[PDB]
Amino acid sequence: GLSDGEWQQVLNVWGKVEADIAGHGQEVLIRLFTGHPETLEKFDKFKHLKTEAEMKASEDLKKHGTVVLTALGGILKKKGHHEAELKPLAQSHATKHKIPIKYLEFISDAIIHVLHSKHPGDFGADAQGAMTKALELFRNDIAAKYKELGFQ
Ligand code: HEM
Repeated sequence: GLSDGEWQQVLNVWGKVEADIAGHGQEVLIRLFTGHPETLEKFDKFKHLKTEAEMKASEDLKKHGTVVLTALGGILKKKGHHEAELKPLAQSHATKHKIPIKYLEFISDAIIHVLHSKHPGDFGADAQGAMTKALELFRNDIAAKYKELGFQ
C-alpha cells in the first residue's frame, strides 16, 4: 500500500521509462539474464542467446522488453487497483511460463538497477523508495495468486 505522494513519485519515475520504453525494457531484460542466467532458460526464444552482445543486438529481445514494460506500466498506472490486469499475468506465469516468484524479485531489483544506471543522480532516494514499494506490491499480489494455485 502506497500513499498518493509515493504513487506520484512512481509515475514520475515512470515518465523516464516511457520516453524510451524499448531501451529501458531491453536493459532490464539484459540485467536479468546476465545477472541470473537461469532465468534465460525460461524463454525458448531467448535461450539461444549466449553472449550479452547477442542480447544487445536482438530486436526481439527489445520487442519483448517493450511488451513487459508496457504491461508493468499499465499495472503501475492503476495505483494498486490492478486486480483485473494482474490476474491473467499471474495465471500465465504460474501455469504456462512456470516462473517462480524468486525471478520476479530478480527483475524487480533489475529495474531499480537500470534506473540508477540510465539516470545517475536523477533517481533520488525518495523515488527509489516509492518504486521499490510499488514493485513489492506487484510481487506480493502475484505471490498471493501463486499460493492459490499451489505453485512453487
Ligand atoms: C515486471 C515483471 C513482468 C511482467 C510485467 C511480465 C509481463 C509479460 C507479458 C505481458 C507477457 C506476454 C503475455 C503472457 O504470456 O502473459 C509475458 C510473457 C512471458 N514472460 Fe513475463 N513478465 C514479467 C516477468 C517475467 C520474468 C521475471 C520472467 C522469467 C524469468 C518472465 C517470463 C516470461 C516468458 C517465458 C513469457 C513468454 C515469452 C514468449 O514465449 O513469448 N516474465 N510476460
